[PDB]
Amino acid sequence: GTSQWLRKTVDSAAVILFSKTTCPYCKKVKDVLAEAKIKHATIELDQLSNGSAIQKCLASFSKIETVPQMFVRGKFIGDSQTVLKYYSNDELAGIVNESKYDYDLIVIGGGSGGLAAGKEAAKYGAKTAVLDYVEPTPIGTTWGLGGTCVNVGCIPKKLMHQAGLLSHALEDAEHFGWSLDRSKISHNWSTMVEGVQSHIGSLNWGYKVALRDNQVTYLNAKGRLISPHEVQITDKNQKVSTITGNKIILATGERPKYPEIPGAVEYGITSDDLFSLPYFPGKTLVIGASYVALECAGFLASLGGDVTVMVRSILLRGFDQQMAEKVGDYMENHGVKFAKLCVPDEIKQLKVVDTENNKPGLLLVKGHYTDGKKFEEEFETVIFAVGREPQLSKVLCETVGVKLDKNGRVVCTDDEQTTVSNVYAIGDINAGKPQLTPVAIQAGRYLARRLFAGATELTDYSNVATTVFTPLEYGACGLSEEDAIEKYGDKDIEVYHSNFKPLEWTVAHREDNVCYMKLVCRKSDNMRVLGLHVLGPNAGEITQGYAVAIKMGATKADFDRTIGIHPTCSETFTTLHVTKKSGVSPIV
Amino acid sequence: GTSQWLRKTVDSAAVILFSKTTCPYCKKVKDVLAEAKIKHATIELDQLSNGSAIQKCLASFSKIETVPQMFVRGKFIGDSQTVLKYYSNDELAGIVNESKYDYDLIVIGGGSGGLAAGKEAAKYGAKTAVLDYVEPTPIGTTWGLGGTCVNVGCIPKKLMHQAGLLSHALEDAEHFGWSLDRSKISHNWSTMVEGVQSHIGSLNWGYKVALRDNQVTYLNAKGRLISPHEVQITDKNQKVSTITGNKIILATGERPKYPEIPGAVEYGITSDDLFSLPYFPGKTLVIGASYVALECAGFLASLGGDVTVMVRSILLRGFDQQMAEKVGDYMENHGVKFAKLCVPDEIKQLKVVDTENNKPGLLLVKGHYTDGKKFEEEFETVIFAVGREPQLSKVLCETVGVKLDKNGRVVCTDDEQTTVSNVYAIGDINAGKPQLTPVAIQAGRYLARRLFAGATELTDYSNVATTVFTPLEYGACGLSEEDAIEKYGDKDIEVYHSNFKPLEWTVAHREDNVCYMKLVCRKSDNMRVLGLHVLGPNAGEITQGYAVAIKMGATKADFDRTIGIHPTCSETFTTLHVTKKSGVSPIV
Ligand SMILES: Cc1cc2nc3c(=O)[nH]c(=O)nc-3n(C[C@H](O)[C@H](O)[C@H](O)COP(=O)(O)OP(=O)(O)OC[C@H]3O[C@@H](n4cnc5c(N)ncnc54)[C@H](O)[C@@H]3O)c2cc1C
Ligand SMILES: Cc1cc2nc3c(=O)[nH]c(=O)nc-3n(C[C@H](O)[C@H](O)[C@H](O)COP(=O)(O)OP(=O)(O)OC[C@H]3O[C@@H](n4cnc5c(N)ncnc54)[C@H](O)[C@@H]3O)c2cc1C
Ligand SMILES: N[C@@H](CCC(=O)N[C@@H](CS)C(=O)NCC(=O)O)C(=O)O
Ligand SMILES: N[C@@H](CCC(=O)N[C@@H](CS)C(=O)NCC(=O)O)C(=O)O
Ligand SMILES: [Ca+2]
Ligand SMILES: [Ca+2]
Repeated sequence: GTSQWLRKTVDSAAVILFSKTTCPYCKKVKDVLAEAKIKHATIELDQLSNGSAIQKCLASFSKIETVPQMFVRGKFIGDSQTVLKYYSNDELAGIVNESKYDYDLIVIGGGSGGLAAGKEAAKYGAKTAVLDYVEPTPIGTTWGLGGTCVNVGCIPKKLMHQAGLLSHALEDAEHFGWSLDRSKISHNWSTMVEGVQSHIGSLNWGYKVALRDNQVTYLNAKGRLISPHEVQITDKNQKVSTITGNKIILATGERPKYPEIPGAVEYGITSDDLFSLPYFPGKTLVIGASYVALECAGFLASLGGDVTVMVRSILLRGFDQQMAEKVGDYMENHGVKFAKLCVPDEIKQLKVVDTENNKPGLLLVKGHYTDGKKFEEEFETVIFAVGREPQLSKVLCETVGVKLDKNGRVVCTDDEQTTVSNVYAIGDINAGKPQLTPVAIQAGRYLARRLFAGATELTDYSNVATTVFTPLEYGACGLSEEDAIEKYGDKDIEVYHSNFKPLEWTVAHREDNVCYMKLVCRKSDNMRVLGLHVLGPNAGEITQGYAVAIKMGATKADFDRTIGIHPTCSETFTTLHVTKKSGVSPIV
Repeated sequence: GTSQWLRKTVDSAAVILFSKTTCPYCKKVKDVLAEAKIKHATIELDQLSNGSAIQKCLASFSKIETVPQMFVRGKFIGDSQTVLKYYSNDELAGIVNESKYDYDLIVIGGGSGGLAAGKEAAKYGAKTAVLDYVEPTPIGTTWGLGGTCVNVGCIPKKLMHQAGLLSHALEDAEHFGWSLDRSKISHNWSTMVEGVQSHIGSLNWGYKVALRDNQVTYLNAKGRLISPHEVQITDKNQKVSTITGNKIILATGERPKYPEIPGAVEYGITSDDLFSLPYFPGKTLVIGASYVALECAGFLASLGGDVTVMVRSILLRGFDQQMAEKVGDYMENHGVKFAKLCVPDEIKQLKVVDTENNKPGLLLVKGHYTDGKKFEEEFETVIFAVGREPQLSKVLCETVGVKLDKNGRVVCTDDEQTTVSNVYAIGDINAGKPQLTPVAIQAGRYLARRLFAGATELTDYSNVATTVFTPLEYGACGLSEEDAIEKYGDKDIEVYHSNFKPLEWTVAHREDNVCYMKLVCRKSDNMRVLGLHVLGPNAGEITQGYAVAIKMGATKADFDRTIGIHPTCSETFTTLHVTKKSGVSPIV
């Protein structure tokens, strides 16, 4: 596979140097390029097992087998004397700049995946442009560079989650000896939002500075792929232009869905609006049962809010359903109200948002339960969390030939390639892939390395760990119990489980036998860990390390041999013994 | 090794049944034993690869090769018909009770290791006694069942640590929008102590109930091994008696050291006294630089205390010294004062503890710095944390023949056996072993299984993860950087590292570039992870999962391929790229 690898690498790399760590002529070229401020990829052949074979294969491209060999956009440009010739004649800058296209890479979308791909490509001398545009929500909310996670996703969600957790810290404080009057303590929504938004602002600015420092052209513009290599751009002044690029990365993400009911778009809000909302939501209805719905409902209740969640059928569809029930039970026990087996019919406005006192309006929500009984209740705020959708009709001309699935997501190969061979898709729009920030980032970085630095490594989308940041957090890595049983049969599945209690909860008088963990294992494969699940505080911190072990093919024996750290919650994974089949209670 | 294994198993097991899962005669015996309330170990031969060989070998003990075969204390007692014969004749209870000794196992020490070993042995029908006695501290402090971790160690330490962390949660709360008057908030030491001690009380009681429920004889008595099988006991009424046991487990732990200076024993306190201290310590001097010293100094400062730490030479000797410096730097930056290169000479009393108002006394501490300058300062409380020591002269007669090392710890084989073959040592007194609670527990449980259930599994003492619960926590698994370099040479070591910042610290306006992590790797062994180190909040929760991966022989590649969970602190381990040799700054 050496010949195939080199053919691909030479064809795709923007500026690449084939080198050896011990060669003085290679160092001379490296020093020249560094002085000339020419960024490039470097392949050290003496550090590869097939390095000798690569040298021989290079002759098919350069007619020489020696090092160094420099290539620019598919063409051999010279050995050490030749590169220094260009340098001494003021020709080098022009040569390493010659291109058929404006850019080696155009990234459409300045979110998690797009920024990661763009920055990484620039490192290897790919002339890169990143396009980002945020179409305003129906009520007019917009934000800066960084995409969903930075502005209206993971970052503000976790910060508001923390504000909520601090409510319970205030309660715990008394039991640990702290003297305070909780009856005189209140939360100010707008002060929290201002703090959150100040941090988001530093991230917006941070990414702009990063792109500048990486010599990436940032355009705050709407991009449209009109042919394989042509991107139509519309700027802030509505001026339309066309730029060209060799490789294109589609990383445009998704936006919240709205139910097709009267009043939904006019009066409801989504997560897009919530995180910069100038007024306190007040009495809130969340319509939906996604992790987004439950996370938002969760922190609103902890901030003292009157919160109701309207659930069509089940919670967290796709997630382990035992764990999902436990997540919901905790929320219900702590004041989140659930309108079960219930759907909305219409939203009517009873009061407009006060824009000078920053107070919410009032809405009438009409719906019905499956039993036929009517739902009719007043809420100050209605939040829709009924899923998210790609919007590639706004990004992609149909004549380009990029294939989309029934859901409107891009059908990709295992190296992120679309049906148009120079066009790639990463992040939430990549059909079938886990829709998470670190996945988008890994995909973008690994892709950029393959395109421009001769890397071979593909992104591994299997056993990607997750955490739902509900009031009691839920971390998971691998298969749900039901999926493992479906795949391998009940007779081949063993489940080890236990309740636990954080030491911190003892003095604080919190619940016994609520925090919970399980390992789903395959009996015939040396008790291989197929799935890990934990409900408890800091579940993300607990889960992460185990994801490495699971990647390596951890068995129950590996967990058993490892010694716990005491006192922690995570140590409970090291001493599990109660099986579900035994019928023994998991209580402690 | 089948013959050797069976010989050992038959010789050592108290009550054991050799069985097959498919055999109806085996089920009959199991049902008889369960009805008769006879606990026993069971070996299912059809579940072992060498099961057929074991059947043949059993004939050397029983003259039969069939299942079931029941053994009591080294003797074949019968097949299925024979066991049922004993049962129908009211003979079975007497037979399974026949013994040369009072107990199959006597555990001296009712702490982490001892309780774990005792409870586990009883499960397999070993007649077990657990002895525990707490010799009072010089000022008279004593406590209940459960040992060091439960009463004067991990448990109260972490709870007071949490009380300290809640101080900073109160600060963070304001930035997250919570309205409170911090100028009117104070901490009450005694209220905290009462809460902590209430939980310790439930653990004391919990362990007593557990021993009762496992049919373990608990004696609140001082034990002394006077011969291999004879233990002299002294009860609360000073009455002296002798009990006999087949196997003996020494699990007597350690107690705090005092420096040999005037006033030390009379006026100073240790961790033994601190966790139930009826008065607030007030202005405090901690003498020592162990994890105990720094943990205690740490939480006292967070509870608003005026705290000084006297350090002879370095912090956390034995731990990674870069990490140790970072731990100390954080503490110093947050108000813990350090008296560096300083030793104490004498403690003089200036005021006696007020026993009715629960207020501290006052002490004058005189010392000297290495530069010759005098140390003279008044403190309300002086705490010694200058190490811990075994006290086996109080437990062990010299004529028994149990070998101790220069430090007074028991020299053991890799299966915890002392130089007296029926006598074993576990926990802190086992020479050379990591002195941690889960280690003692694993050792005790695994030993009990080997002795009484035919297990082969040894305790793995390598790469045992740790966490120091200082104000900023420090988690580690594996080798320090300096130890890795010493072992393999600097040229074979690569260190990947990064600063990070908890998302929670952003809005709270806490430090950039203080939290830190590194992976110490071996270049020639596919970048094998030799050591993992993390400074940051919840470092124990972060570290634990990775300890499984390290046990399995994780490489840098395994970390790289694993996807992060966002937003967490732990995810930073999945994207490390900056090496120490490159000289690139780890700042973010
Ligand atoms: C409320 C919420 C909470 C979440 N929490 C987590 C979490 O805790 N952990 C986690 O891992 N994931 C979380 N996620 C998911 C995570 O946000 C996404 O997986 C990630 O942001 C996807 O990044 P992306 O690069 O694919 O697209 P995005 O981050 O959405 O970026 C795409 C960008 O491209 C822009 N764009 C669209 N069309 C064009 C165009 N025509 N021209 C130019 N620009 C365009 C978009 O406006 C956007 O700025 C959360 C999501 C939500 C909604
Ligand atoms: C302040 C402090 C904090 C710590 N924090 C942690 C931590 O966070 N995590 C961690 O893993 N480890 C921690 N440790 C260490 C941990 O406590 C010990 O490793 C563990 O308790 C050792 O248990 P053990 O069974 O060996 O002995 P112990 O728990 O000490 O139990 C021995 C018992 O035997 C009794 N005894 C002694 N002599 C006799 C006799 N002659 N007859 C009858 N009984 C006798 C003793 O009084 C004691 O009750 C901490 C230790 C200290 C001091
Ligand atoms: N004339 C060549 C010099 C090539 C050369 O002398 N390089 C040596 C390494 S120092 C080489 O490639 N030798 C053969 C090999 O390494 O296999 C140039 O200017 O680049
Ligand atoms: N007489 C024996 C019965 C032994 C017997 O029939 N057991 C069968 C299993 S059901 C057996 O050991 N067969 C030989 C084997 O399993 O290898 C007893 O009372 O224990
Ligand atoms: Ca274990
Ligand atoms: Ca990774």
